[PDB]
Amino acid sequence: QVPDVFATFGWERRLTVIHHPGVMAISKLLDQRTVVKPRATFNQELVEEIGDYDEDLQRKAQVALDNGLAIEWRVLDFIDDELPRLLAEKREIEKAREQVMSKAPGDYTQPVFDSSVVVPTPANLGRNYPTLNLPSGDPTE
Amino acid sequence: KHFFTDGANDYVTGWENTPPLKFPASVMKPCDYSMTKPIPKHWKLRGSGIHGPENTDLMKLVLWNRLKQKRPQREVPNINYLKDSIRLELSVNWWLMSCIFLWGPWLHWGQEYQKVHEQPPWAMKRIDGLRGEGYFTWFLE
Amino acid sequence: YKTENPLYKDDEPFAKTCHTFDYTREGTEKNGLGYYCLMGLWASIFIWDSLYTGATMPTGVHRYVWGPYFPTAWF
Amino acid sequence: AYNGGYPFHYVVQYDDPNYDCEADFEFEEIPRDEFGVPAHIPPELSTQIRHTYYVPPQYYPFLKKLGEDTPELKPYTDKLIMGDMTYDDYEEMFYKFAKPLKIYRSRLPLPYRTDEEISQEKYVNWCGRWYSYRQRLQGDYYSRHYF
Amino acid sequence: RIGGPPVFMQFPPPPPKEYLADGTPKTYPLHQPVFDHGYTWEHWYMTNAGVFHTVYYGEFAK
Amino acid sequence: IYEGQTVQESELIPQEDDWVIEETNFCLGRNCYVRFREEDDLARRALHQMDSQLNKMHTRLRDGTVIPYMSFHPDEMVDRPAPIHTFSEKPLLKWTWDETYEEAYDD
Amino acid sequence: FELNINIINYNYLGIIITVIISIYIYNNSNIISVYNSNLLLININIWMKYNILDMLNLNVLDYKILLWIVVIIISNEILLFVSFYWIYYHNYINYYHVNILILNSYNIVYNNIILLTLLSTIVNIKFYNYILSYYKYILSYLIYYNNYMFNNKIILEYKNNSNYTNDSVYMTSYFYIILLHYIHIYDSIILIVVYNYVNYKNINNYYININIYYHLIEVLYIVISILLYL
Amino acid sequence: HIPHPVKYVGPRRYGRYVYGMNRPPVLRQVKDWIDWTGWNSVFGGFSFQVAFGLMIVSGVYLNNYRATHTLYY
Amino acid sequence: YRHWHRMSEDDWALPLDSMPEDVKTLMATPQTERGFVEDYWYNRIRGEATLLDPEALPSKSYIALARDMGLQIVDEPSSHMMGLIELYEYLRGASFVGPFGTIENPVLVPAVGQERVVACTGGVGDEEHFTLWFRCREGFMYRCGECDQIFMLVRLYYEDRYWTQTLVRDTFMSDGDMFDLKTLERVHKMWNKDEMVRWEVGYWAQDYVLGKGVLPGMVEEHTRVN
Ligand SMILES: CCCCCCCCCCCCCCCCCC(=O)OC[C@H](COP(=O)([O-])OCC(O)COP(=O)([O-])OC[C@@H](COC(=O)CCCCCCCCCCCCCCCCC)OC(=O)CCCCCCCCCCCCCCCCC)OC(=O)CCCCCCCCCCCCCCCCC
Ligand SMILES: CCCCCCCCCCCCCCCCCC(=O)OC[C@H](COP(=O)([O-])OCC(O)COP(=O)([O-])OC[C@@H](COC(=O)CCCCCCCCCCCCCCCCC)OC(=O)CCCCCCCCCCCCCCCCC)OC(=O)CCCCCCCCCCCCCCCCC
Ligand SMILES: CCCCCCCCCCCCCCCCCC(=O)OC[C@H](COP(=O)([O-])OCC(O)COP(=O)([O-])OC[C@@H](COC(=O)CCCCCCCCCCCCCCCCC)OC(=O)CCCCCCCCCCCCCCCCC)OC(=O)CCCCCCCCCCCCCCCCC
Ligand SMILES: CCCCCCCC/C=C/CCCCCCCC(=O)OC[C@H](COP(=O)(O)OCCN)OC(=O)CCCCCCC/C=C/CCCCCCCC
Ligand SMILES: CCCCCCCC/C=C/CCCCCCCC(=O)OC[C@H](COP(=O)(O)OCCN)OC(=O)CCCCCCC/C=C/CCCCCCCC
Ligand SMILES: CCCCCCCC/C=C/CCCCCCCC(=O)OC[C@H](COP(=O)(O)OCCN)OC(=O)CCCCCCC/C=C/CCCCCCCC
Ligand SMILES: CCCCCCCCCCCCCCCC(=O)OC[C@H](COP(=O)(O)O)OC(=O)CCCCCCCCCCCCCCC
Ligand SMILES: [Zn+2]
Repeated sequence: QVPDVFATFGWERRLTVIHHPGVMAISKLLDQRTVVKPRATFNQELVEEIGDYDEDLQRKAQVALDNGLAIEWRVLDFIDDELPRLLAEKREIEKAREQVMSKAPGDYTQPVFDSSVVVPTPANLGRNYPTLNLPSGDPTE
Repeated sequence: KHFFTDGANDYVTGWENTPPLKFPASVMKPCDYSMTKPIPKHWKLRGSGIHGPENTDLMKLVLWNRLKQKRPQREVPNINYLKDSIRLELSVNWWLMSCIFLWGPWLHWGQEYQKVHEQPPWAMKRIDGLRGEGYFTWFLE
Repeated sequence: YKTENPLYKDDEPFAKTCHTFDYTREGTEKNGLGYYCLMGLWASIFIWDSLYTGATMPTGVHRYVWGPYFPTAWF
Repeated sequence: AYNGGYPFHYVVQYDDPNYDCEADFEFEEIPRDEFGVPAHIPPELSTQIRHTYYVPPQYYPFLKKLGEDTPELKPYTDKLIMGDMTYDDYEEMFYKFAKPLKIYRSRLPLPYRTDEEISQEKYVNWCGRWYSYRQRLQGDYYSRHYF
Repeated sequence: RIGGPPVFMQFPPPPPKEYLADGTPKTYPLHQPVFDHGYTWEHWYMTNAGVFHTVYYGEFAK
Repeated sequence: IYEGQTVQESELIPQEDDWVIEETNFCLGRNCYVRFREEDDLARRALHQMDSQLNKMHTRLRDGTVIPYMSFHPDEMVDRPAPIHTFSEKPLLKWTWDETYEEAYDD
Repeated sequence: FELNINIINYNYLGIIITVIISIYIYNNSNIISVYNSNLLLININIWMKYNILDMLNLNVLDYKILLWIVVIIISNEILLFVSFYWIYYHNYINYYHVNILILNSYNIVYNNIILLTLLSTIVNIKFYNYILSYYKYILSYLIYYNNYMFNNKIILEYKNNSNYTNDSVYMTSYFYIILLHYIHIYDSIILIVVYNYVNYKNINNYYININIYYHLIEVLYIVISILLYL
Repeated sequence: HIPHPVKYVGPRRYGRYVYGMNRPPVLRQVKDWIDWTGWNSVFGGFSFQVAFGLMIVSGVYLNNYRATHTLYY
Repeated sequence: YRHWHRMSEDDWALPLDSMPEDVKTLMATPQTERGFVEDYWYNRIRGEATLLDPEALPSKSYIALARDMGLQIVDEPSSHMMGLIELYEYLRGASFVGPFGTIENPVLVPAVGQERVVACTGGVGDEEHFTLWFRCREGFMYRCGECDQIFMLVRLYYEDRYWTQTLVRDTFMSDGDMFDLKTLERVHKMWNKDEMVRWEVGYWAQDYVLGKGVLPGMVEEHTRVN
């Protein structure tokens, strides 16, 4: 049985509605921007258009497309180094999805997978990526 | 558009009378209960019956109009909208071009002709002995 | 997957409700042929008045192949 | 469809942790969007790219439980588990399960009226109808007389 | 809006009543004089009191 | 044009043969200038004035319902004399229509 | 809950401003008038401060109320010019055959039209940036340069004109119509000197007001140019 | 307002600028730009000056040349 | 509602600088004793502590889950009060149109005070008459003298207070088991390690529990120039 809950929005001017408690839990979970992360999936046509604005991203985006990776943009800037982990991450996520989906109803046991390669997770919280927004070339050449 | 209108060009609050067409009717629909079938006599009025947030569609309209104000990315309009937004700006710019490249040349030509022939090239020459340039806009004579 | 560039998408339609906005039958969206005919007439009158100054003072001698009550005479 | 497509509020991210858009007057940093798209990728291109929410796999058992307890919610939870839920899919889920508040007339205290008075309701309605009947007829009578 | 000007507030109780030393209640200025003269007529007029009611308004000579 | 409410014949049939139109007096009473007490100070005279408002009066019918003081315009709805702040709560103009929605009912 | 409107109970600028107006009548020296005008400018600024502080009420109708007020003001400005055009054209039958030199139709009209068109383009770019939540520093200084040239040209024209206000009703109407336009150009300087970027953006009545007002001044000059120069 | 599609039918992207290589002729580029930003602004902006210029300069023939050759006295 | 202005930044979330510095007492304060800012952070700290512990969510009941996030379970009493609040708020800047009022179903006129001005416009079509204004006072079943429409005043009153969202929560929500600071620490170490802080509210909250400026980088975080 799922009880109904009051959901309120706004700080000084507050609007209240009835909502699903599970939906609200998902809503607040997706607000944890550091934990739940949006990831980008490319297609060949879009990758080509990227080159019109950033040649380096086009090459890195092509690598992600060729491996069918859903990748965060910040990670994409380091896809040259992160590729072996990203491929391992892709397999582990797929394994977890298969196990949970295939489990019988009422079976809420955690999936068995290698969390050390999945980011962000408690086992691996990610790397401190340095900013790449610095120039390397000499204007007079 | 420049001018603010509560009904259509309401950029101060962003209120919209109807939800986006993207949502399925099941998720959200315009607030229209004009077609409601007759109420059975054995049904009893529990709520006020007053038009307001007790109706599901109006509640969802109010909720969406507040929660739409934060979005991850821009909702890109089509080029027709973008043209209309700066219609006056673009047209004034072309008017400036017309003044420089159309009006200027023939106005300069008329003054040079006037120097030699005492009257603009688009005017009948006088025989009455009066001196001076005379009229400029011939069709208003 | 396949996508459409938002810049070249079509305008969204007005919602169909009890209160539906409809400009389709108004004929106010753009200037029509009648407007451009008025412009053509204005150019013609402007040119004509300058070219033929005596048009406003026409001749009074009347000569009709089939008399004055024949249609071609009237025009 | 409001404010020309510009949201009133949106998230901006910076690569340098110590960056301040108000203190610094440098010209190399490029701000990112909520999904992480760098600013020099125009929205008409980035909006076409499909972004999906990825939750840590430890949340899958919980998302499964939500779907089973509420079957109407299952298709949205499945999309989230499979990494196929975009922002639009989340919005559809959010507004689909929003319900309006209920007012119960049975809980309203009533103005005090004695039992004897409550039995005279039909009589008072009867008097009101006769007043209207008399009113409407008199209008015709007076209109004829004075005009 | 939380913290905004309330749409309704109850009146605070009136200040304490004042009595003279002997106990007589203190009176305050009142511009409703009792004119002195021998006339005692009382005129009454049926007055509109809305759309469905009237009031019998009386004017007293005093 | 307005010509009163429409009436059906069945609505005029009485439930008793002795029914006649109720003779309730709609004259609110005898009034004059509001007469204050010399003992009342400024605050208590204000209370006195607030208790003499004709627009707060009504006539109770035989079924317990009351027909209040009514006016064509809202100028007669504020306290007399007009207070500094009149319509703290927005007056409601009640419109009627035949539209209804299912959420309001329960089976 | 809260009241729909946060009432304003007391105000004292009205007395000060009204007294400042009276000082103009009761002056015994034109120097007092100059300093009195500064007081009027100061107190009007305070009134504008109150309007900005009213934003704290978060009232949706405040923007609409001020916008429609400006529309009414714009109409009054148009009708004021209409009266001058009315005055000019009433004596039309007495023009063009009196021994006075009317203005040339080649030099003044063209450069002024070009100059004022640039002013419109600058303001249009300001509006576009305001739409895009963006700013360009140089734009304001282009307006000042534009206004500097306009002042320099008009000053020379009046000084070098060989006919005077008392020569004919034609000359009076020419000078007066041109001055009335200048005063409205100067009023634009008064407004534009404070242009800045405010982070509450499209709920700021100043931006829409400036765009409307600058457009009005420029269109009025087109009517003036057709009436007098062409 | 009548909803209607975007009439622009020219190329949507020329590709990344690489020292101005593999780009259309200049005149074609000007035509594409006006198509992209709308011909309605061009016609509206130029309409007033074209009308005034034609009327004034037409007098060279209508008012000056014709009058000299057409004066019955 | 249409008469509200744009959402503020605070309408979405509050800045961490508004977090009470005495977190230990904040998590022990009863709900009736928590202010708006204190209540906001109590729910966010406790709500995010449960949501950021995936392994425990599936075994947690909806009642417990709703309590942790600070969401109120709906019941007929609370639903009734909230519904009338929203109706009152909506009518502040919206028209008042509904079914014709009768003795069985009087027109409901919400009010905070004992009185509210109302107008009767009769029925639909020909039955509509000119506006008849009257003062709707509590405790009387009002009957329009022209159309015989029945009106009644509904007061949003409760125990010397008028109905508000916070009042409804305090009256009906019941505080559960006292929040355990061990859960805060346990979740803190889960998502915050070796200079990576993916659970920042807990990082600040844990720092306040340990005093202030104990965890790495928090002294630099709390030092301000103006
Ligand atoms: C021959 C060559 C030479 C030619 C020279 C020409 C000289 C012209 C001089 C003009 C001077 C400048 C004036 C305008 C300055 C601002 C320009 C500007 O910003 O334009 C772009 C901009 C475009 O707006 P947008 O929203 O981006 O539109 C996008 C699209 O265009 C699409 O927009 P949309 O169609 O979707 O609609 C949205 C927009 C559309 O509106 C506009 O865009 C307006 C554009 C107007 C441009 C000017 C054209 C000329 C107008 C002539 C009007 C004549 C009136 C009748 C006179 C009768 C005389 C006997 O609506 C608004 O903005 C609403 C504005 C408020 C209107 C208030 C009107 C009040 C008066 C009503 C009539 C009163 C009389 C009633 C009589 C009957 C009684 C029973 O315009 C505005 O936003 C301006 C609005 C604010 C200023 C309004 C001023 C109103 C003055 C009323 C005077 C009433 C006097 C009545 C008594 C008179 C007799 C005694
Ligand atoms: C065998 C013998 C053979 C003989 C052969 C002879 C051959 C003869 C050939 C004759 C040819 C005649 C052709 C006639 C047919 C014409 C068909 C046609 O196309 O008509 C339509 C055509 C264009 O109309 P349309 O189709 O509606 O326009 C389309 C638009 O795109 C509509 O789109 P939209 O509405 O979106 O347009 C943009 C609109 C969008 O609107 C908005 O964005 C919304 C806001 C609008 C309201 C704006 C409020 C104010 C704005 C403030 C900003 C101002 C900035 C400037 C400030 C200046 C400061 C100084 O915004 C604007 O347009 C306005 C803003 C732009 C700047 C405005 C500048 C000021 C304008 C007012 C003053 C004008 C006078 C200036 C005078 C000079 C300076 C003093 O009309 C004309 O061109 C007029 C007809 C002219 C006929 C002249 C006839 C006489 C001359 C004959 C010459 C040849 C004779 C030679 C001798 C021959 C002897 C034999
Ligand atoms: C080998 C060198 C050859 C040089 C050839 C000459 C080139 C001179 C170009 C001058 C263009 C001035 C345009 C003024 C309008 C406002 C421009 C603007 O928006 O600036 C924004 C710009 C940055 O604004 P922002 O807000 O930071 O950024 C806004 C945007 O986001 C970002 O803005 P943005 O970056 O997109 O800005 C684009 C552009 C937008 O404007 C344009 O692109 C317009 C271009 C128009 C070309 C005009 C050429 C005039 C030449 C006439 C010569 C006639 C000779 C006659 C001989 C007669 C013989 C008998 O603005 C500029 O680039 C403005 C000029 C920047 C220079 C600032 C440093 C001081 C002046 C240095 C002058 C050096 C001259 C060297 C000459 C050497 C010759 C061998 O503003 C400034 O830099 C600050 C104010 C200063 C700018 C104006 C400086 C005027 C200098 C005039 C020099 C020519 C004098 C000729 C006298 C002839 C007497 C007979
Ligand atoms: C194989 C076929 C090739 C055909 C090539 C055809 C080439 C035709 C070139 C025509 C050039 C005409 C130039 C006219 C410039 C006049 C400039 C002028 O008068 O400047 C002065 C004036 C300001 O002077 P004031 O003293 O202030 O007086 C007026 C206000 N009081 O300034 C202006 O007019 C500025 C505007 C400049 C206009 C420039 C026009 C250029 C036209 C080029 C046309 C090219 C056509 C090419 C066709 C190619 C076909 C294959
Ligand atoms: C003699 C002819 C006339 C000249 C003499 C002086 C006349 C003075 C009359 C001035 C009338 C002013 C009416 C203003 C109405 C519109 C107000 C308005 O919208 O202001 C707000 C608007 C936007 O504010 P927000 O906070 O974003 O939003 C507001 C709330 N939503 O702000 C502004 O308009 C900013 C204005 C800044 C410039 C102020 C300059 C004041 C100039 C006064 C001139 C006095 C000169 C006196 C000379 C006397 C001797 C000749
Ligand atoms: C196509 C674009 C242009 C459209 C122009 C529209 C013009 C509209 C005019 C409206 C007012 C009409 C008034 C009736 C016409 C009277 C004309 C007339 O008699 O003129 C002479 C007469 C003087 O003669 P007497 O007094 O007998 O002796 C004088 C001896 N010194 O003059 C007048 O009285 C006329 C003065 C009024 C006309 C000028 C001012 C009013 C017009 C303002 C126009 C404003 C801009 C356009 C607004 C409309 C825009 C859509
Ligand atoms: C207050 C003062 C205002 C200023 C003064 C205005 C006065 C005039 C105002 C008129 C209305 C202006 C707007 C018109 C809009 C328009 O064009 O409107 C265009 C409409 C057609 O509409 P659509 O094409 O949009 O459907 O045209 C018409 O309805 C009439 C004009 C068409 C041509 C008429 C032909 C006339 C014939 C005359 C005889 C010629 C003889 C030739 C012999 C060889
Ligand atoms: Zn009634």
